[PDB]
Amino acid sequence: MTLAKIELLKQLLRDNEAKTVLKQTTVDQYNIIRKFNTSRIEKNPSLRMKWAMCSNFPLALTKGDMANRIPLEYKGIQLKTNAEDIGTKGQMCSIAAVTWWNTYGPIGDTEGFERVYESFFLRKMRLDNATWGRITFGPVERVRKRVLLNPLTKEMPPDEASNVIMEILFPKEAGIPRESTWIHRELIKEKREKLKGTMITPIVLAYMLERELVARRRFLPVAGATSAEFIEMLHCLQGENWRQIYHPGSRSQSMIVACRKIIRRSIVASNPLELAVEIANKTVIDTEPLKSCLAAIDGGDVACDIIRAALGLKIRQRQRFGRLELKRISGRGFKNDEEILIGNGTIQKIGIWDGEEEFHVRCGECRGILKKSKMKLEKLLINSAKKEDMRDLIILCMVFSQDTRMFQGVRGEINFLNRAGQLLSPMYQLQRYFLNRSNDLFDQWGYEESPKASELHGINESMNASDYTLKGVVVTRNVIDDFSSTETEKVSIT
Amino acid sequence: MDTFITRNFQTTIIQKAKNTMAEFSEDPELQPAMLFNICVHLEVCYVIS
Amino acid sequence: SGKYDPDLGDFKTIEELEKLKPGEKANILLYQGKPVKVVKRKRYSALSNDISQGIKRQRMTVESMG
Amino acid sequence: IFSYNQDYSLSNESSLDEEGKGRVLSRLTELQAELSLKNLWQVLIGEEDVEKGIDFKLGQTISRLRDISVPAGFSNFEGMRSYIDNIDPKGAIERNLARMSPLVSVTPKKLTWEDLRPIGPHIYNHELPEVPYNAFLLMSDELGLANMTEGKSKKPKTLAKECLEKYSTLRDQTDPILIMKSEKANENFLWKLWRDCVNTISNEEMSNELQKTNYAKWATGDGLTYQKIMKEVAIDDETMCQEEPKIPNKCRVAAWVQTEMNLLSTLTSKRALDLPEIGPDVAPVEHVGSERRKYFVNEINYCKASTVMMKYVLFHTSLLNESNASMGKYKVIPITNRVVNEKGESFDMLYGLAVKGQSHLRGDTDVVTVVTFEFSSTDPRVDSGKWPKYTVFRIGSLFVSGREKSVYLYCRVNGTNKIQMKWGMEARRCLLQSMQQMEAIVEQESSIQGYDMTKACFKGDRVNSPKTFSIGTQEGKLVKGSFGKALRVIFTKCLMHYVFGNAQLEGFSAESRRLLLLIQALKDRKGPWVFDLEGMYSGIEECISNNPWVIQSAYWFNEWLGFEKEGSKV
Amino acid sequence: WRDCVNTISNEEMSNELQKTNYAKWATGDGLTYQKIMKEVAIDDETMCQ
Amino acid sequence: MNINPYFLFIDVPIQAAISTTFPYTGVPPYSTGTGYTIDTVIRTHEYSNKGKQYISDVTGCTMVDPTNGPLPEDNEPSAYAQLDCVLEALDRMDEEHPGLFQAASQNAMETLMVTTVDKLTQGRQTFDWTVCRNQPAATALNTTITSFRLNDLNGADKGGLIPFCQDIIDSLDRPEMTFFSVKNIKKIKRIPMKVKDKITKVEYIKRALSLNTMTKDAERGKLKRRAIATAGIQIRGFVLVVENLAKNICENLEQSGLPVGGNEKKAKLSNAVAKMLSNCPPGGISMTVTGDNTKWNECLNPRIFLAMTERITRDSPIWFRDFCSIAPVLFSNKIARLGKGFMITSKTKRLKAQIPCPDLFSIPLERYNEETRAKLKKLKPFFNEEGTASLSPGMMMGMFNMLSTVLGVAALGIKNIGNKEYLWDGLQSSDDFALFVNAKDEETCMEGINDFYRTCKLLGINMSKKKSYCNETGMFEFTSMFYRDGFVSNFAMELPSFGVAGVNESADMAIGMTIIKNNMINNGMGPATAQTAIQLFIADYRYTYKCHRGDSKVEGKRMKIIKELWENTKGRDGLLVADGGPNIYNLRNLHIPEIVLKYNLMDPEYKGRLLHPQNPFVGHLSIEGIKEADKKMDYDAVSGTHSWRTKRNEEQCYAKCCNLFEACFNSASYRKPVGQHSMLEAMAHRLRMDARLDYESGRMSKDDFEKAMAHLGEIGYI
Amino acid sequence: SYRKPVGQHSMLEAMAHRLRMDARLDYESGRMSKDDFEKAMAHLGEIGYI
Repeated sequence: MTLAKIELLKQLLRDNEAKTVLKQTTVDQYNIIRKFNTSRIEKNPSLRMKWAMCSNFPLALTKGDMANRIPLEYKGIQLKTNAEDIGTKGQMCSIAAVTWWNTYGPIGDTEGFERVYESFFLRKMRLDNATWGRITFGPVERVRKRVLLNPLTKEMPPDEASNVIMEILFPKEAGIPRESTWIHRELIKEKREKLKGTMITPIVLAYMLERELVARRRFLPVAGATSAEFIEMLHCLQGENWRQIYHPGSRSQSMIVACRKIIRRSIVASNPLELAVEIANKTVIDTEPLKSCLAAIDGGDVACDIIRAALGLKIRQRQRFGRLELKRISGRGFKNDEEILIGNGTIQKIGIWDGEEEFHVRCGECRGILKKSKMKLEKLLINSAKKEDMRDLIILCMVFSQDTRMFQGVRGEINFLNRAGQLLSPMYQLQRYFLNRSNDLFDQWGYEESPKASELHGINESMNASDYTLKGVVVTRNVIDDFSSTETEKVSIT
Repeated sequence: MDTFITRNFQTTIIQKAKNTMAEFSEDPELQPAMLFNICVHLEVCYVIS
Repeated sequence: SGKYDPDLGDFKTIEELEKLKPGEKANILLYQGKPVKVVKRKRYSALSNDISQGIKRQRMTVESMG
Repeated sequence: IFSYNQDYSLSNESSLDEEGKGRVLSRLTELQAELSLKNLWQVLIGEEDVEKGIDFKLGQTISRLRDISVPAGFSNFEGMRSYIDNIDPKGAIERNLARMSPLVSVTPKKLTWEDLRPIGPHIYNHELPEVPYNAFLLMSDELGLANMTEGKSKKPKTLAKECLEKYSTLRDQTDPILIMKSEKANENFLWKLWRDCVNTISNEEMSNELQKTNYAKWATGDGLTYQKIMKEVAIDDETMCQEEPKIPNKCRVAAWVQTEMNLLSTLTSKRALDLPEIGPDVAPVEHVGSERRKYFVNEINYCKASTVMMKYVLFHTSLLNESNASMGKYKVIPITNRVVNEKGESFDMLYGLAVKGQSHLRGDTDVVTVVTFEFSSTDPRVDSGKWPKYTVFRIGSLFVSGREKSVYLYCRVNGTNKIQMKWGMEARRCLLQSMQQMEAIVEQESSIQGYDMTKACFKGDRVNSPKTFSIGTQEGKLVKGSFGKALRVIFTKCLMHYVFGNAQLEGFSAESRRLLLLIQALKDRKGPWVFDLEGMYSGIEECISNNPWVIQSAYWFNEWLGFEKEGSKV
Repeated sequence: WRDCVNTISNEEMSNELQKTNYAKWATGDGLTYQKIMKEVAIDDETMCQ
Repeated sequence: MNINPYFLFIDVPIQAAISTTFPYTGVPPYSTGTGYTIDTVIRTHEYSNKGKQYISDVTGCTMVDPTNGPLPEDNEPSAYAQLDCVLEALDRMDEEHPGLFQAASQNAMETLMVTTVDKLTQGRQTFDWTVCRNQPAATALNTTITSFRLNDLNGADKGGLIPFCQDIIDSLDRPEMTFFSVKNIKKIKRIPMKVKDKITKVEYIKRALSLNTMTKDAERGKLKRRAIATAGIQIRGFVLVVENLAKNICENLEQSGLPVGGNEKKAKLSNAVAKMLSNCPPGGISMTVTGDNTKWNECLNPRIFLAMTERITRDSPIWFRDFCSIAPVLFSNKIARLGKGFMITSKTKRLKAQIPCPDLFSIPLERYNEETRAKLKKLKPFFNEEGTASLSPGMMMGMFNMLSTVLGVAALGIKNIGNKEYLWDGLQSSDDFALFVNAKDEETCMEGINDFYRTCKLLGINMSKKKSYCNETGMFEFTSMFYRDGFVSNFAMELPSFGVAGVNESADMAIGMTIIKNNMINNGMGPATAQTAIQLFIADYRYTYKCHRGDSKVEGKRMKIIKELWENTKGRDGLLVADGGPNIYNLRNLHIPEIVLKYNLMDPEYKGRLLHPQNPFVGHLSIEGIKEADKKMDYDAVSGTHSWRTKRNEEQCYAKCCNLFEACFNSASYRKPVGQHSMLEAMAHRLRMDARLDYESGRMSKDDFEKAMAHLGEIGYI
Repeated sequence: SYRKPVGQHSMLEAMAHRLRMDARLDYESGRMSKDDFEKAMAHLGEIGYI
């Protein structure tokens, strides 16, 4: 075939156009050359397929020695023809030959399918061993979330995925391995050993590996579990007015702890960034540096986001204040320094936001919309998710809003530090004070009549779904979906 | 280009290059190629040493 | 290290590449073609470690001068 | 000094070992390769050109075009650029509004029930002609030449041959009795063409192509076409004018549409709609789905609309197959269907024949002519306004059980295209449209009380009465209807939305949805306001011209709006 | 078991599990049949002892 | 008793049964488009006839400028947009967002400096001036690249889109323009050849500015036909860059419905309505205006878009500002081609003839129909001698979707006029806007609605007073999605998607099942509906590929072989629905390809035969579509005999060069190759190495080696 | 946890006493100004337990 390759090359070069294009376009430009196809795409695939299936020989067979296994006409039925072709330069055939091949003909090897299509058989295994339960026909509350459609063996960014695929199934053309093969050496060797002994076309394996590695994420309405295993069956599990019980047939906590430890270690020293990145890229979790699960999940705890910023990775640009994730909707707040007396009687000089603003606010499982003016909280809409999460959301939004009532509600003292022993800004000191003593600003905040309406219903200081709610707070019996346009905008690291 | 710089270079080298550019009053954003060149220079120097 | 350097004649495969002792020079093809000359490594490298140590030395120098 | 092309210059060769130079060169080559993959390599400019920046300057013609393409009041794009970069508007919108005439406004008027009036009053007027039957095939008049068969599936030609063989009197009928020749078609042409059809079907040879090939050419009117000339002669000649557009006729409410709507939505002992099996259901959810599916098919399968839909789908599938296989030869196509009775006997039904013309067409919008001959038991003289497009005979009579009834042949020339031809085989989706909504309905009920109600809504149980909708009316008295009957009504509505579908139907539905949503808002006391009501009404009523389904939809809309008006008192 | 040991090794006085997920899904506590009104069962034909 | 389907709405809300109202099961309307194009030109110039009328001295075509024109004094559509008001809206948007304009412009510039010319190959059919027709984007780009080579124009070989746009702008100044045209020479046979043709500067400018027209036949829910315009390759780069910039800007804007699609849009809709309900004052009313804009592109002047581009890039490099301002300039001086012309016939002689557009006025107008008579009597002033209409004002549908959406969002975001006691905010997306106005009573709500309508009229936006209405918040419709009391019914319109995908058996099946499961997830398709959809799809799939159950007595060519296979193999539960096997798919396993699903149930001989490592029915070049099914939809299939492809329905140069390169470097077909050297030398080196390795392994004979090396030396690489 | 004057006290009386003490503490610590103090006692005077 290499001789056929050289003969075809010589014949192609005999024309001057081939000589001038080949000697002109560099290897990089080849992509452009490939994309100059006719693009005479069929206007209606259904009609085309219908017509073709009725034709004598619609199948376009590639020239080869396979045809000799089957006669051009078997049992008085025409199968294949020896007429030349112009579109593909091969032969023509009919589905009759395909059915005969499925009936008789050469018998192939069954080994390759045990491991090559591992993801599909794992899907089948998770389906078969799953345990079903009852069906709840009552209404189901669903939230729109960014979910991973399918489980991944090891989530990696697209470029690393492509490089790994090439390093696996393309032994040649592997110049200068980057700082990605050492991270995924175990995956490289495992997939290499598994796929060895096959004869499938390499492109099929490459696409299957891309599916098995590159992540696929989408906005979906979900209620309950969110792991890819449950998302696979979301079409059956969920339902607008029906729900089903399903149980399909870790590293996260460890990475959270490691990132927190790195942050605490680096902060106490001077120039924390270099020390933190040194420890982060010098760390490992049982087979791999920390850039193997940090790069896997989207965002995460604030410590992980800070470490990813210190390292090279993309982090969602949501504003983290304590535990609150804030997304601005409108308005511009002018941060101006001001001297304000605290409820304890002391006077603090801190930055206050002049002007009106609104933020989508998230905390754990609680979502809401907050609208605040300078030195005052104006409105807050929430959904009933969890008592702990709701209390955290209320208190944190209270502290963030810098409402004068929150300042006047202080009763103890603010001189706290961190595990590293540092004095924080008054905002975070107040955050810690109020979270430690939740029943401090709640009592003196003041109460507001219940939100008289079809669905809007109040919540009391104890987080129970009780009327006579807090001033401003409102709980709507609907679904609040927020945090759109996750641009991952450019963010600097000090 | 800045995305490539962030991906292929450590944050430390990027910080050093940005500091060097600031010393010369040159904006890293307006001359991303120069920032990449400075980052490569720092990286090769560290690799040599 | 280096360019084509035809002194070695034709190129050699990975299997024949391994036969060369450490420190030799070989003529290989990089990516889709791009003939080059390579040298077998005698160690395993870690660019992150090198950069971190360089930064540590730099800041040690800065502190000592300060 | 190191270069990206794997070469270097060293003042002293002993300063760096082999490993150091190799590693630096490897890093440089990796950077170069990554840049090339990201296409930044060419854009990248070294330590001598990085002080220049990108160069992209506008030529002369483009600069002039930019200069003359500036808003009014400017004389050069530099002027506009400076104006935009410097001038600051601080209330220009209010300044413009403060002077704009007060004769422009949305004209906000609150909408009440009285404002809503019947749409398309011209249908009521009796001076206009009754709407004709323009659908492709007969729906409530099809006469099924039914032959019991063991179950073997055979070619349509052989099936039609056998069906005619059973009925020798109709097969060998050769002296027609013209009941009515509509306006233009020729009785001789149609009768001779039908006789050739019967002879071809009953011929011993398996070929199903017309043996004349010349009489049909004039029977179908293929030769009655203009001959195209070149533009020059048309310019020179004075009598070569432009045909005036042919607008659709403005008709009135017919009566056959209502009767067909009623009849196609009734159970019949005959069932044709069959569906392929699916895998075993192991999850509870799919068990519930299977129960619902069974309860639905037990209802839809026996309605005549399902049989009509299957007949349409089969006819269009066969038409597409014949057109693709045969391009430039006239063909004979039986209008075949398969019907299983409750006892499991798989009757094959022949509903007529059709001559297909020459379908040699490269494009899809190109028209192909087909003439349909249809068996029927309805004498058109009972209502001649329904059949102004049909030339019919009286080809005999038959006994179904001892009650003799006549048998006529409705002959009509028509034309289709590959688009409608494909949509014929996609008309099955009506079934889906019938289930989805009902599914939702049932699900809503399930939301109320916990258990599953699909047996309760359909047949009822000891705790809940069977679900009943409002389906019809009589003497001004609205009547309820079972869940199955409502499902049948929805399925027939979808089938009619298909069969009588064209531009008018789309323009009517997509524009009367405005009034539907306005009525829905009014029923919820949202106090909807409107800007130009007469505009919406005119938009809607400029679509009720000649489509029978559009006229009947307008009539039913007016009646239902009257009902809502009378019931709004509470 | 991991959740149980985590709860045992924590500091709160209570011995109450807080990760109810695996506890609920492990003992088959969600697979219990749902009781319906007797009338439906009488009407239903697939409900047999 | 007389049945009445409408009575269903007596016992059910309209939104719940909204799916049945739409006739999305019948034949969609289908079509000369010259009449519609002339009517569109007539309407576009009529709306702006009061502007400043001048004559372009670069092309000689009449131009009408409505910008800064007289303020409309009537409800009729107005394209007279005041520039100062547009800049005020842009400034308010900039103030309301932190440096969004700068970030968006910088990101657009960065992604532009990385974009390649070949990106222009995507999209739909494009106008080709070398033939003055509509050709596939790839072919049009290739032909223009080839033509440019003759007139000393280059940059396509240079790669990036910057040089291609630069030499495109240069081409407008060349005193001549040479290219290759198709010559259908008579020899009787009509043989097409390439003829080196030349055109002058004015002709080339007109060709580049011309906009080809076609009839929008695919429309489903509109009686009257609209004309869609396709532009040339010389505008594609600039339009693409401006559209990307506008997308970057509008993505952050919470008021923009685009480019997010699917459940994201529903989330945005519900979130916005909930926000407005929360923001209402005590006892005040938040009214929702369901709006459906009309003449959304026949009133938008490209000059306003030029101003918007300049203001958006307030702080950016001068070169980028000039580059991104070219598209508004090209659109502000565009020309419209005119269909294929009217047809005149005489019935006394059975004669007919289509009159090409250039000869529109070669005939006495007294021979056209009265309607076309008036159309031509009104189109005469702007008619070009070549047969094109000078259409400066307004835009054709589909070009600046993102930029027009950004202008609409700018109008929405003003949020107040005169500090009146109300506020407004809404959702806008490409000719569909839903507005919300909060006040203390209905009267103030409509005061605000009228103020917003007036403000829209100051930008060329003219909301349709006939297709729009107003009601209380909590019930409205946006882009055919209905919201009522928190219930957002995805209007069931994905019904025309259950037909076979027409790519091959296994792929069609996978696509169909994935479509069913996605519909279940998104549109609320009930389990019974999904089961029936599976049934109907399997029926159609079996019928279309002539493969029913082997047991069934149906006759067919492949059916006989299926019958044979039915008993020639014992395991009968492992056959595929393409091999007459029993259907096994249900709701629980729509996400699993059937080949893996039935792998256990197959027989060793059957799986060996079907899953052979080599199949003459499977080819490498057939793998292109294994990822995305043409919208690019991802589907999961399995390699096998049923993975075949249908027969086909400087071309060969590029095609065979790329094919040979792929066959040499098998890795090229998957990932972009990298290298700064000629393709020829890479292939030569690879082939030399491969020949040596083949010989050393004994796979090639010595004479074979010598022949190969002789050929390589002849090539000049050894 | 427990500030209820239990022992058959009318819940309204207990509320009146609790609010009186809360207002006293708020004023003493400075949470409320004299205007709010007097307003609260006015309302508490209107209650009947003050």
